[PDB]
Amino acid sequence: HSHGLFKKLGIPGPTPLPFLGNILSYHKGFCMFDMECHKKYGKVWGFYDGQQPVLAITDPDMIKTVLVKECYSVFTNRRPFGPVGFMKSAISIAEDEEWKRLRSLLSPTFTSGKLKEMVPIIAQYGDVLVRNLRREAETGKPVTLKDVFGAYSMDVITSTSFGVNIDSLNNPQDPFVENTKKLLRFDFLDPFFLSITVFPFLIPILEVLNICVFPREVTNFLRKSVKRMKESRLEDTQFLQLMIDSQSHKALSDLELVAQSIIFIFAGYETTSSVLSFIMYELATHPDVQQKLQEEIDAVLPNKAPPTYDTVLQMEYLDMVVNETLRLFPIAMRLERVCKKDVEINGMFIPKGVVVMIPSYALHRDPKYWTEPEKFLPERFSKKNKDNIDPYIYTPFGSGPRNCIGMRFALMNMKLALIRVLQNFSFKPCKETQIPLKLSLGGLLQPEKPVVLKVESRDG
Ligand code: HEM
Ligand SMILES: COc1ccc([C@]2(c3ccc(F)c(-c4cccnc4)c3)N=C(N)N3CC(F)(F)CN=C32)cc1C
Repeated sequence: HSHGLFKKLGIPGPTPLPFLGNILSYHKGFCMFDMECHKKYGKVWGFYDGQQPVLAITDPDMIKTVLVKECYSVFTNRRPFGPVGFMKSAISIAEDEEWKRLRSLLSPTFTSGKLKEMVPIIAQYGDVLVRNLRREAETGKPVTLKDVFGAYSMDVITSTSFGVNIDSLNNPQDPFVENTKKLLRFDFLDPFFLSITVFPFLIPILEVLNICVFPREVTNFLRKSVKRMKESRLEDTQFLQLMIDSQSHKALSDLELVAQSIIFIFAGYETTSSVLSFIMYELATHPDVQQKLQEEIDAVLPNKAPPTYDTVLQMEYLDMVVNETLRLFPIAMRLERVCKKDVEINGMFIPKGVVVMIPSYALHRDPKYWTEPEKFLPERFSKKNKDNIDPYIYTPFGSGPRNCIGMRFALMNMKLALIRVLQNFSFKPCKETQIPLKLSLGGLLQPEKPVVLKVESRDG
């Protein structure tokens, strides 16, 4: 019942209730709680996720020490959630030297050179995305962005990792499509996870009953799906193909190889489509930003020319529109690290087992670093204004050795989708569009109502 930790230390924060802690304050969500705590407590504050003491830091020097400097020795592991089970072998969940092994062995997969070879693969789905969005625009009916971008994101992740050319939108009942679509992003403010946070003693009980956080139906499917394509489909000798090539400390396990595949699908599907939905909302509400972006795409690629690896990186304003969307809408919301030993960083003392939190959303909207944070201004990320942006304040893909391994991959496929979509179409606010768009009160950064926009074809 550790509740007098921040009182003894002299760190401010909200008054905790027995057993529950400060979970009642989450009725507004993770984002609204951090924004309110940052304004009344200041630079450093502490709260309780049931019985778990969580310390939040906002100083850039402290963030650098937690994420970059004292990473390998002190802040190596993330917060342990519900009954993970077999999936404990996944890069994002794995802790200590186990993670070090999986990081080094999976680092050459996300190289700049290997990303060039992945470019023509996701390019064929860019045409498919345009082909599918054409029929939805020809009708004149309102277009649901998450379904269109989701279907695109679904066939992009499956294609990069062994065959599966399957048109996800036109084939919604394919064994691969339907099962991978069931992989729902974990909401940590739902009744299940709230019970796990308040009662951590339930985790060993659920682990012995084989009750897993990840759905049993999909995990059993993907394990046998990966097993058959590795052998039965391609037995003849000449992300999955890159992993088979890798199969100091190697020894890649077949069970671990399955866990890594589920993670790339999980991180790929839900996140890419959610960011792509947020960006198109901002481009429709600001037609001047959309026109300027469409003028830049045509300047680099004349007469609807297909994009390439070197072409994507050349576009300045495209990067500015992506960066400003991720600024206003960081899908991660928070950056957490567990303190393993009693140490002190930049004067501030950190005990043991205390979850060190970095409130990305709150820091991304801090008036001390951003001029008019509520407003969407891509001009912040221009060659002249980019110097003013602190790399430890703006963290959409994190920082240090435990940062996003697929940040270059996610950016590449999102921009490639944006290029094709804006080359052939113009986006305008529909009759039932929420202006201003209000975020969900749950544990997921997504809109309250799905983003619906009227899509007009660029001269059919
Ligand atoms: C819009 C797209 C994405 C965003 C905004 C995003 C964001 C993040 C963030 C904020 C983290 C946490 C880093 C930290 O704790 O400091 C993270 C971790 C990670 N992301 Fe992404 N990510 C995205 C897409 C992806 C994709 C497509 C992949 C896979 C190809 C991926 C794989 C990972 C992995 C494996 C980690 C954990 C790294 C580790 O513990 O070593 N992410 N991502
Ligand atoms: C596939 O299912 C998941 C696996 C790991 C994590 C995540 C997580 C958190 C935040 C994130 F931002 C991402 C993420 C999302 C998209 C791409 N890459 C990483 C994953 N990874 C870890 N270690 N934890 C422990 C936690 F902090 F208690 C809660 N959330 C996470 C989240 C989910 C949904």
